[PDB]
Parts: sequence; C-alpha cells; structure tokens
Amino acid sequence: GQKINPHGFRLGITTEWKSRWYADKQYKDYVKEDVAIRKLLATGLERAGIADVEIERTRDRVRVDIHTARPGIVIGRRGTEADRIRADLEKLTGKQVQLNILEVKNPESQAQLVAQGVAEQLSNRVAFRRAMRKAIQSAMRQPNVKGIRVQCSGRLGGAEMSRSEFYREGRVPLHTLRADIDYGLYEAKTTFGRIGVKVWIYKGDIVG
Amino acid sequence: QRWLGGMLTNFSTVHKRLQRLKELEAMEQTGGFEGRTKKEILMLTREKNKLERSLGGIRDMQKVPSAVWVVDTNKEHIAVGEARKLGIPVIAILDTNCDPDVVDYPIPGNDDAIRSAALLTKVIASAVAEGLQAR
RNA sequence: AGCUCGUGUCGUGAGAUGUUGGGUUAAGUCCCGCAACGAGCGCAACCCUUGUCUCAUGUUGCCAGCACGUUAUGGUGGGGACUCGUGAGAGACUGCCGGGGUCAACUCGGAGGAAGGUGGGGAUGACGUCAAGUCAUCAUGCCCCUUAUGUCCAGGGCUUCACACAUGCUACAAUGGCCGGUACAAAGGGCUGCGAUGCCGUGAGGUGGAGCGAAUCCUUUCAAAGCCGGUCUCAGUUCGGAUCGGGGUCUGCAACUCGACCCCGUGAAGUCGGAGUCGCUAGUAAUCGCAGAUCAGCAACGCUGCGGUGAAUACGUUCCCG
RNA sequence: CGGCCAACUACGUGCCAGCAGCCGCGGUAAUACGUAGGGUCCGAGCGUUGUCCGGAAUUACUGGGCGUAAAGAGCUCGUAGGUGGUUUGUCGCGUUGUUCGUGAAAACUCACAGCUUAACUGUGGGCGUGCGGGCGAUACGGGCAGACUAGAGUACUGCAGGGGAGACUGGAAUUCCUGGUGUAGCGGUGGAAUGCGCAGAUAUCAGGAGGAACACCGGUGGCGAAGGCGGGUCUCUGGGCAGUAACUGACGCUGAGGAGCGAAAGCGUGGGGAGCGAACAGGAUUAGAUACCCUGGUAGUCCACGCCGUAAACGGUGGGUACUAGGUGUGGGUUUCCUUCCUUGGGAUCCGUGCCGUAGCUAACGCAUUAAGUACCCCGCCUGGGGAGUACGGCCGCAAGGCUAAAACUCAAAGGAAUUGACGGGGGCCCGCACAAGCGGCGGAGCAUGUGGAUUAAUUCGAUGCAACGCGAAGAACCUUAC
Ligand SMILES: [Mg+2]
Ligand SMILES: [Mg+2]
Ligand SMILES: [Mg+2]
Ligand SMILES: [Mg+2]
Ligand SMILES: [Mg+2]
Ligand SMILES: [Mg+2]
Ligand SMILES: [Mg+2]
Ligand SMILES: [Mg+2]
Ligand SMILES: [Mg+2]
Ligand SMILES: [Mg+2]
Ligand SMILES: [Mg+2]
Ligand SMILES: [Mg+2]
Ligand SMILES: [Mg+2]
Ligand SMILES: [Mg+2]
Ligand SMILES: [Mg+2]
Ligand SMILES: [Mg+2]
Ligand SMILES: [Mg+2]
Ligand SMILES: [Mg+2]
Ligand SMILES: [Mg+2]
Ligand SMILES: [Mg+2]
Ligand SMILES: [Mg+2]
Ligand SMILES: [Mg+2]
Ligand SMILES: [Mg+2]
Ligand SMILES: [Mg+2]
Ligand SMILES: [Mg+2]
Ligand SMILES: [Mg+2]
Ligand SMILES: [Mg+2]
Ligand SMILES: [Mg+2]
Ligand SMILES: [Mg+2]
Ligand SMILES: [Mg+2]
Ligand SMILES: [Mg+2]
Ligand SMILES: [Mg+2]
Ligand SMILES: [Mg+2]
Ligand SMILES: [Mg+2]
Ligand SMILES: [Mg+2]
Ligand SMILES: [Mg+2]
Ligand SMILES: [Mg+2]
Ligand SMILES: [Mg+2]
Ligand SMILES: [Mg+2]
Ligand SMILES: [Mg+2]
Ligand SMILES: [Mg+2]
Ligand SMILES: [Mg+2]
Ligand SMILES: [Mg+2]
Ligand SMILES: [Mg+2]
Ligand SMILES: [Mg+2]
Ligand SMILES: [Mg+2]
Ligand SMILES: [Mg+2]
Ligand SMILES: [Mg+2]
Ligand SMILES: [Mg+2]
Ligand SMILES: [Mg+2]
Ligand SMILES: [Mg+2]
Ligand SMILES: [Mg+2]
Ligand SMILES: [Mg+2]
Ligand SMILES: [Mg+2]
Ligand SMILES: [Mg+2]
Ligand SMILES: [Mg+2]
Ligand SMILES: [Mg+2]
Ligand SMILES: [Mg+2]
Ligand SMILES: [Mg+2]
Ligand SMILES: [Mg+2]
Ligand SMILES: [Mg+2]
Ligand SMILES: [Mg+2]
Ligand SMILES: [Mg+2]
Ligand SMILES: [Mg+2]
Ligand SMILES: [Mg+2]
Ligand SMILES: [Mg+2]
Ligand SMILES: [Mg+2]
Ligand SMILES: [Mg+2]
Ligand SMILES: [Mg+2]
Ligand SMILES: [Mg+2]
Ligand SMILES: [Mg+2]
Ligand SMILES: [Mg+2]
Ligand SMILES: [Mg+2]
Ligand SMILES: [Mg+2]
Ligand SMILES: [Mg+2]
Ligand SMILES: [Mg+2]
Ligand SMILES: [Mg+2]
Ligand SMILES: [Mg+2]
Ligand SMILES: [Mg+2]
Ligand SMILES: [Mg+2]
Ligand SMILES: [Mg+2]
Ligand SMILES: [Mg+2]
Ligand SMILES: [Mg+2]
Ligand SMILES: [Mg+2]
Ligand SMILES: [Mg+2]
Ligand SMILES: [Mg+2]
Ligand SMILES: [Mg+2]
Ligand SMILES: [Mg+2]
Ligand SMILES: [Mg+2]
Ligand SMILES: [Mg+2]
Ligand SMILES: [Mg+2]
Ligand SMILES: [Mg+2]
Ligand SMILES: [Mg+2]
Ligand SMILES: [Mg+2]
Ligand SMILES: [Mg+2]
Ligand SMILES: [Mg+2]
Ligand SMILES: [Mg+2]
Ligand SMILES: [Mg+2]
Repeated sequence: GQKINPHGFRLGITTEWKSRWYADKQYKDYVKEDVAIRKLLATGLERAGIADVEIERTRDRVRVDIHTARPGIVIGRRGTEADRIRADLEKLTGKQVQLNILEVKNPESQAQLVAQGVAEQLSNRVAFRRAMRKAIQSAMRQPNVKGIRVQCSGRLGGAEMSRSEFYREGRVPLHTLRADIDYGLYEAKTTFGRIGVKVWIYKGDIVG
Repeated sequence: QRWLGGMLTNFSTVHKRLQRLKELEAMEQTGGFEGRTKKEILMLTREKNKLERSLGGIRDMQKVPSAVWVVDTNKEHIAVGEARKLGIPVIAILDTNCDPDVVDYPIPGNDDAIRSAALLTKVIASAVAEGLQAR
C-alpha cells in the first residue's frame, strides 16, 4: 500500500459526514439496513451516476438524499423510478422514508461523476489516452478547480500485463490537511477483465 | 543588477511574473497586511525586495525590444548571445578583449573606466532623448 | 528527502543546465555568483493530544465560608471562592541583547517566560522496486465437475509427535516466597447483557435479584508493586510449578479425541547460561496491574490501549550495518 | 498478411508439434505455429534454389583512414626507381592546335517506315566512344643545346650540451675478515615461528679486502635518429645553433627489395660476483596456497668477444617543405636603446623545449604553428570477431627461437567515445541505542500457544529472514469446519 483515503484523512476537519444519526441499542441493524439499501441502489441505478448518498434518521423517520449530475432519468416526469426505489425501500421495510433529489452545479468538478464517465468511455471503446485528455481538459476548463490527477491500473488495451499510469496537472497537496481534496474511485467493466480508476480533486482551501 | 537567463527569449514565462508583481503591488497599495500571518508577511516582503531588486526593466518595456545595448560583452556574453539568437540588432562597447563579430554596431571604448563609461552612456542617452523629441 | 515538469540555451545525438560550488539547516530550509528563468510531487505549517492562564460555569461532581449529621463518609440544607470535567481566547514568533558572521542566511551565550530555538508523542508514506502477499474477505477472464470436485448429518480431525527453529510467560531464589495489618490510578463495556445487598459453598459457583440502554447501577469504595510486623539462613530449598490420579462447578442436545475453572496428593528437570545475537538516549529502559475486544462457555501469559515505581551515559566518528 | 514490407481476426495444441532473409516467435488465453474466413501482391504464370552487379564510399583514381575501433616498421644510412628552389637559349620525342585519311557486318542511341497493332522483320540514314599517314600551333607538362641562386652544402668567428669510446682516479654505503670493549638476546610481520647466538650474537671502535652504483645539482631541464644517455680527470671524435653571407650553381626530397644500429631477458667461451634476485627448501594464513608474507639463496644481474632482434620500441600520430590569431615559463646565441650602462631593465632576431587557449578539424575525449588545421611529394600498414600471428613451405639463428604468412569451420556480433544508475575491502562532509559507558533481560530449566519434520482414516487451508511463527486462530464438544 502507498496512500490512505484522503477522505478518511481529512474527514475530521474540512469534510462532513454523509450519514448522521446516533444509535447504541440496534446500531448493527441501522448500519446493515443502510449498507443493504446502498447496495441495492448501486446495483439498480447504473445509467445515472449517483454522486453522493446521504441519510439522516430520527426515531423512525429517515430521509435519503441523492446527488446526481442530472435528475431526468433518476426521477421520471411521472415518477416511475421513484416509485421503484420506494418499493425497494418498503420491501426491505425501511418504514417511512422521504427521498430528495439534488442536481450538482458542476458535473465535471465532482470526483465520482468524472470517474464514472471515464469508466464508461474506457469500457465501451474509448482509449485511455483520449479519454484522459478529454477528462483533464474538461476539468481545467472550470476556473474554480486548480490541480487534477487521474490514475488507472490493470490490463490496458487487452495486453497480458498490468499498466499503472497517471496524469497530473496543477496543485494537489495530499499532505496538507487544509487542502480541499475530493476523492473518488470506480471499477470499470471490460471484456478482458476489470480496471480501476482513481481520481483526486483539489478545489481551494479553507481557513478557520 | 541581475540578468535573468533568456528573459527576452523566454518572455512568456516572465510575463506571468510581471503579472504577479503588478498584482502584488495592487494588493499592497490597498493596505492589507494584518489579514495574513506575520511569517508569510515577512516572506512576501522579502520576495518584494528580491524581485524588485532583480527586475527593473520589464516593468516598463512590456512590448519587447527592437535593439539591445550592452556594456562589457565578455562578461555579458549571455545578453549578446540571446540577442543574436533572436536576431535583434546589437550595439555594445568592445574593449581589447572582446569578439568583434558579436556586436553588429561596435562602439570602441572602456568598460573599466567610470569616466568613459559615464560619458558614453550620456552620449547615447542624449541621442535617445533627441530621437524622442524628434518623434 | 529526495523525485519531476514548461520555456530557453549548448551539442547534432544519448543528453546537459536548472538540481552545480561556498556558507547554513533535522530537511531541494535559506542566502551568495552562475544559462538559466520558474512550476509540481515533497519538506515545514495547517489536525489530535499534552504543558499554562483568563472568561463561561455547578449536578449524580467538589467545598473556601455558614447549620443539621453523631458514627458512615459532603451524609443532609447551603456556595464557584479552585481542581473536577468541555467551550472560547491568549501564550514561542530568535519576541530582545552581545559576539561571530559577505551586514546575508545561520550559530553560541544572556534576560523574560511554562516551555527556546521543529517544547513531547501520534495520524500524516513523492516517483518506484521486490512479477512482494492476498482468486479461502469481496468482486472477476479462462479452464475444469454437473449426476459430481454440489448439497444434508449416517461421527471424527484440525489440538496428532523420536526431534529443531522463532516470539513470549514464569522463574532459577532473600531488592525474595509466604502470612497478617495497611494508602494512592486512568480509561472503558453492559438487552434477550452487566449484575448489588442476602444465604450456602475452601472455590470454581448455586438460590435470589435492587440499579441500569447507562458522570448515577454493576465492572468491588478499580487496584498491584508501595509501608509495618513474623518466618525461612541458602537446602534442589517454605524458591519453583508442571506431570498423573482421586473429587465438583460452569456453557451446552450431547465435554473420550478436544475446553476452561475449582480441591487434594503427585515433587522429576534445572544455580545467570557456548560462539553469535536483540531492544532501549526521558517517564525512556526495567518491573507491577487494569481494560476494548471475538465469545456461550473457553488453549487469552496474546493483539490493542489504559496506568503504577521509575534509572545510567554520550569522551567522537578510526573501525561494523543502513 | 510481427517490424523491415502495400495485407487481421477467430478456432486447435503450449519450451510440445513447428516458422524463419535480420531482429527473432510458443513455459494455457500466439496479428510470427497449424486450420478457417477475411484482405494484400502477382497472373497463364505464381514462389523456392544457384550464379553475377548495385546499394558496398565494404578495396575509396574520381571516392576511405592509421591517437585510442585495423594500421606508422624500432630507428637511421642509402642502391634501383619516383619527385625538384629563379630567370637568362634550339629541336618539339609528355601535349593539345585543324583538316583529309580507317572505324567489317551485327548491337546500342535518334527519326522514318511495314507486318491490322504484338513479337517478327521490310528500306534509307544515323551510330559505329580506338587506331594508321599528308597539312597547318608552342602556354603548361620532358630530354637536349648556354648563365644566375630564394632549397642545400661549404667557407670565417663564436656557442651550449648526461652525444660516444678507452684509460686513470674519489667518497659514502652493504657484506666479509682480523683485533679490542661489551653483555643475553638480535633479525622479523597484522601476530608468531623457521634464521644467528651463550663456542660470545646485536651494538660499537680501529684496520683491511673485494664487487656494484654515483644520493645532493637533478627539473615535466639538455643531447641523440631511436633505443637511451649523467662522480670527477685526460685522450680522440660526431651532431646542432647565430651572425658575414666568400664560393659551388638543380647537387633537393622520400625511398620497394637490400644493408647497419637497437630496452631487458636468453645462449657459447673465458673471468668476475658486495648488494639484489627467477628457480628450490623450510616457517605463516586459508577448508585449500605448488601465491601474496618471513628466513635463506642457485642462474642472472658485472667484464670481453660473439650471437637472437623482439617491447603499451607511445606523442599508440613516417619524413620533408610552404601558409594560418595569441598569452604564459625555460635553454642557447647575436644586436640595439632608457642607460646606472649593475638590471629576467626595454626592444629586435633564429633554434629547442613545457602549459592554456581562437578560427578549424574530429563520432566524442580531444589536437590546436612542436596540428589530428588547410595542401604538396614519396613509403609502410588495414578491410567484421575467433581460428591465428598458428600449421605447412621458405629465410636467419648452435639452440631458445625470430621473419614471410594461410585455409576449412563457427559466430549476427565483437569493438571506440560519451549519458545515467548500482556497487567498491577509493576518498571528504554528515545521520540514528550503531558502537562506547550501561540497567534489565533470552539463549540452562517448568510452564501456555505458534511453525517445520515423523505417524494416523483425517490431522482443512493460507502466511516461511528483515517484512511468518501466541501469524489469520481477538475463543475447536454441535457450529465455525472448507477434510
Ligand atoms: Mg531514494
Ligand atoms: Mg541550435
Ligand atoms: Mg540557482
Ligand atoms: Mg536535483
Ligand atoms: Mg542537473
Ligand atoms: Mg551540471
Ligand atoms: Mg540537500
Ligand atoms: Mg520547495
Ligand atoms: Mg509540511
Ligand atoms: Mg463549596
Ligand atoms: Mg515516493
Ligand atoms: Mg504480483
Ligand atoms: Mg482457489
Ligand atoms: Mg474479480
Ligand atoms: Mg468465481
Ligand atoms: Mg476440522
Ligand atoms: Mg478447526
Ligand atoms: Mg521472525
Ligand atoms: Mg512465582
Ligand atoms: Mg496485604
Ligand atoms: Mg485500602
Ligand atoms: Mg462465602
Ligand atoms: Mg512451589
Ligand atoms: Mg539449575
Ligand atoms: Mg543457589
Ligand atoms: Mg559473550
Ligand atoms: Mg511479571
Ligand atoms: Mg471475549
Ligand atoms: Mg503485415
Ligand atoms: Mg504492409
Ligand atoms: Mg491461440
Ligand atoms: Mg485472400
Ligand atoms: Mg547484387
Ligand atoms: Mg586525387
Ligand atoms: Mg575508403
Ligand atoms: Mg587501433
Ligand atoms: Mg606501428
Ligand atoms: Mg613490428
Ligand atoms: Mg638518377
Ligand atoms: Mg606532332
Ligand atoms: Mg590528322
Ligand atoms: Mg579519324
Ligand atoms: Mg553498315
Ligand atoms: Mg541503354
Ligand atoms: Mg505501317
Ligand atoms: Mg539501325
Ligand atoms: Mg563503354
Ligand atoms: Mg625529369
Ligand atoms: Mg655571374
Ligand atoms: Mg647557399
Ligand atoms: Mg659546448
Ligand atoms: Mg670500448
Ligand atoms: Mg672485530
Ligand atoms: Mg663491525
Ligand atoms: Mg665479490
Ligand atoms: Mg659572386
Ligand atoms: Mg637531407
Ligand atoms: Mg631516398
Ligand atoms: Mg632515395
Ligand atoms: Mg624495396
Ligand atoms: Mg623497405
Ligand atoms: Mg651487420
Ligand atoms: Mg652484423
Ligand atoms: Mg638488465
Ligand atoms: Mg643485456
Ligand atoms: Mg638459458
Ligand atoms: Mg655468454
Ligand atoms: Mg662463464
Ligand atoms: Mg637474496
Ligand atoms: Mg622474492
Ligand atoms: Mg638443504
Ligand atoms: Mg615455498
Ligand atoms: Mg612489433
Ligand atoms: Mg623509448
Ligand atoms: Mg617512425
Ligand atoms: Mg610532412
Ligand atoms: Mg618559435
Ligand atoms: Mg570556430
Ligand atoms: Mg563539430
Ligand atoms: Mg589551442
Ligand atoms: Mg605541424
Ligand atoms: Mg587524419
Ligand atoms: Mg581461444
Ligand atoms: Mg591474426
Ligand atoms: Mg616450413
Ligand atoms: Mg614467423
Ligand atoms: Mg570508452
Ligand atoms: Mg562519465
Ligand atoms: Mg535521535
Ligand atoms: Mg553499544
Ligand atoms: Mg528470551
Ligand atoms: Mg529462550
Ligand atoms: Mg498449511
Ligand atoms: Mg519463514
Ligand atoms: Mg516480523
Ligand atoms: Mg504470545
Ligand atoms: Mg491451527
Ligand atoms: Mg457442520
């Protein structure tokens, strides 16, 4: 191993929790229901990349927050996918649940969305060279973000060996705990096997 | 005081730091000093001193030169070398130990005597002033 | 503490410069001149804890100053004057002086101050190497079985043992074993769980079960080494506890392999250790306890953390390893 | 149908079966093997094989090099040949100056024309790149018929030098011998023992004997063609340098074959032989030493006469000539001027010898007037690495041996310079309980668990130095549990 998760490292200062509640009696069931519903959401929803999932729970009520680049397919104009998600939640008996859909302001500045896009491009036909060129240029087009790195590991091009290649551009202070690092990763599918994509996003710093 | 290597040849790099120095002057003239820690305040004052001391002419030239004038070319070979590399005409004082093909328009004289150096610089400055009035 | 990139220059070309040399620093940290100018990953800082003070602030916690206790102690009415605990803020920045220093970095000494020159310890692993470990955490391309290499229990073994290596525990005995008396800790767990007072047991534990989803109730008023008194006069020993047999408890449908704990007898072996070798420079080494945890019991001397008593030295890089 | 080289995917076995002109391709998932399709090239022909040229400037006349990759012979004298410093005079034998005069036919090249166009051939030209004689030229490139001198040599005066050979001679040191004095050790290496002593060592004084070589001066200095050359003195002698320039008036250069000199070692004969020192004995280290180390010491090292004729014989660069910017030292000699006329004072000149540097050259390091710069003249040497500087043959040598110098087979590379890591029993400047000073420990014995190894029907599986081993196992009567 080389590096720990930046999100875990800076989780105490600059970033905030996605799931917030307190439990001592049945916390095992709370967390197992949480992980089960997150697995079913990840399995069912693949066409639309779920950037973030957030839940806050008091007594019985639970409110799930879903962040996606676009909500058009996440929630239909009539609500078919919302009805399906509610049906899955009531099948696992998540009692009363209220869902919120929020669209991101800049899809290219979030780690998960660009990672999913690059993973899809690599999966279908797109070569890693052009895929990463497009991803990096779309990243640096945005003024707010400064430093970008993207990395992929595994069998590239179907060769019988493992390539670990990365591109860097800008400033990404991993060691600086003040640095606002946005971390994301995903496992892309391929006929020859699977390749992992790893991305770090630097967006300014916070003082206080 | 200090000749940066290839500042005329590599102008796109020093243009950014001219931008940076102008931005730092603009921010300093505002009066914001207590908004930053004294350590980085001292660091920025030191870099003000360094860059102001080593950078005097690109503040005022901007639009790149048309001719280059040099004194004591055997020590200042970097400037004349860049001048010939870029094709800019060269006018300089050649002493008894200087290469004559380096300067397009040589001016015989001494770089080692302050009297002669001051007089030659005053003569060329008078020529420049006459041209400036003549525009 | 090094690893790179953009522009430029030299050569023609691998490339070189930047990253060199002088000084300085724990460090590519800083300064001086230079075909270098700069930027990135680094490094320091930003995080947590710890060392102080001020404010805010009294219950299940403390008691300065008032009263009731009368043997059980703030126990009870009372109060922030302190710790107690947790918020905000301040405080180490060569802050100031002398001398060396290129008048530049930097260093020694000196006053204040709690700390002096990253105050202490953590989290924090740059590009990469060992085709390093993991298809028995998980996911997966290929091949293989599909009436079996699938499933279920017709019980058992993972712990067997002539021997070696590796890391620990307990010691080899008096700075001790044993017996009686006796004072100080931190943090933490508890729902189909922690478990009081009481009675019976040598003791595992049995009956019974208050208080608790928890500064409150249980983990004993959380102790051990620590102090006083008594023995042993150096013995294979009152050190040292295994081995085996005889008797019970506990979890459980059911303790033979193959559990743990309690009681007895059992008395073998061994006197600081062979070359070689390890770890430790301040709460450190060394020694004595407690707790998270998996769990129904349990091979729990373990991993992890929380504590208690608490040293010695550094003359300096010539030799060994990095 | 891997890249060279226009043309890719699937199916079948995997260090097997196999491909292939060079690199090179298969060790379960091949665009390189075999089969399928698909595409490419060519076509009544398509490939393989063999011979010949080109690229190969890879035999370099046009058109290569010799510092390190292959090469300067060891260096001179010098025969035959090749090549020449000015201008003063014919014949025209090196030669171009124009014309008539041959160049068989066929072929090549240009245009025409015919077989319907096609091969095929039909006609006339043109082409037919060399050589014959008669007529007309004289600038260079040769002999011949006469003079001068810028190369060269001589002549006059000086010059410095370890140049060579013979003889004579000096001091210090080592060893040995002789005689005092003087006592138990002396010599030795990282440590010790073989070695010599108690029969008198070592040490030290006096004397003598013999052999080798000349410390300082002594240097990146001198000379010689090169090997090389230095204690003095004498004897004879070579080479080189400056000035006056009197004289010779094309005598100059290099030089295949040939001949002479030549480091050390080796050989014969006859002498010498102090020190040193192959070989050989012991002592020492190592698992091992037939070496590095110690104690001894036979050839040789010295002399005279002959021999062999090889060296990283290096400046790894043949000689000679002319030209091309400088700076800083040394040696030798002529001059002139501040002028004391003392003075590395200053200047001019030629020769020799160090260092750094332009332009230039070179693949780079580097050379740079003492060229690897730009040229001229001649001579030797080289054509991928082994085989092999070897066999046979020839020549020389008494021999050791030396010179001349191959072929088969094999490899697809071997080599020169330079960039960056790694390593170092190469160095400097730094870090840590790394050592030093230390307490407490383990390694001797019980304990309670883990790992190898041996038994059993199973003893599940994984992790085996740092970075596994009271590790997953932070809980085995059913479960766990996979056998
Ligand atoms: Mg490193
Ligand atoms: Mg160029
Ligand atoms: Mg610099
Ligand atoms: Mg560097
Ligand atoms: Mg560099
Ligand atoms: Mg350099
Ligand atoms: Mg450094
Ligand atoms: Mg830096
Ligand atoms: Mg830092
Ligand atoms: Mg009180
Ligand atoms: Mg790194
Ligand atoms: Mg691997
Ligand atoms: Mg498997
Ligand atoms: Mg997988
Ligand atoms: Mg599978
Ligand atoms: Mg089992
Ligand atoms: Mg088992
Ligand atoms: Mg180990
Ligand atoms: Mg005991
Ligand atoms: Mg007691
Ligand atoms: Mg007590
Ligand atoms: Mg009792
Ligand atoms: Mg006992
Ligand atoms: Mg014993
Ligand atoms: Mg004893
Ligand atoms: Mg020892
Ligand atoms: Mg103990
Ligand atoms: Mg447990
Ligand atoms: Mg092809
Ligand atoms: Mg092709
Ligand atoms: Mg295949
Ligand atoms: Mg085809
Ligand atoms: Mg050919
Ligand atoms: Mg020619
Ligand atoms: Mg040639
Ligand atoms: Mg050679
Ligand atoms: Mg030669
Ligand atoms: Mg020869
Ligand atoms: Mg002749
Ligand atoms: Mg004629
Ligand atoms: Mg004629
Ligand atoms: Mg004719
Ligand atoms: Mg004819
Ligand atoms: Mg032709
Ligand atoms: Mg016709
Ligand atoms: Mg014809
Ligand atoms: Mg012809
Ligand atoms: Mg002639
Ligand atoms: Mg005359
Ligand atoms: Mg003459
Ligand atoms: Mg002389
Ligand atoms: Mg003689
Ligand atoms: Mg005597
Ligand atoms: Mg004597
Ligand atoms: Mg003798
Ligand atoms: Mg005359
Ligand atoms: Mg001659
Ligand atoms: Mg000749
Ligand atoms: Mg000749
Ligand atoms: Mg000859
Ligand atoms: Mg010859
Ligand atoms: Mg002869
Ligand atoms: Mg002879
Ligand atoms: Mg000799
Ligand atoms: Mg000899
Ligand atoms: Mg012999
Ligand atoms: Mg002889
Ligand atoms: Mg003899
Ligand atoms: Mg000897
Ligand atoms: Mg010897
Ligand atoms: Mg003998
Ligand atoms: Mg011997
Ligand atoms: Mg030879
Ligand atoms: Mg020689
Ligand atoms: Mg020669
Ligand atoms: Mg010549
Ligand atoms: Mg000269
Ligand atoms: Mg040049
Ligand atoms: Mg060149
Ligand atoms: Mg030069
Ligand atoms: Mg020359
Ligand atoms: Mg040449
Ligand atoms: Mg051989
Ligand atoms: Mg040969
Ligand atoms: Mg023969
Ligand atoms: Mg021969
Ligand atoms: Mg080389
Ligand atoms: Mg080098
Ligand atoms: Mg330290
Ligand atoms: Mg030590
Ligand atoms: Mg031990
Ligand atoms: Mg032990
Ligand atoms: Mg196993
Ligand atoms: Mg191991
Ligand atoms: Mg370990
Ligand atoms: Mg253990
Ligand atoms: Mg086991
Ligand atoms: Mg079972």
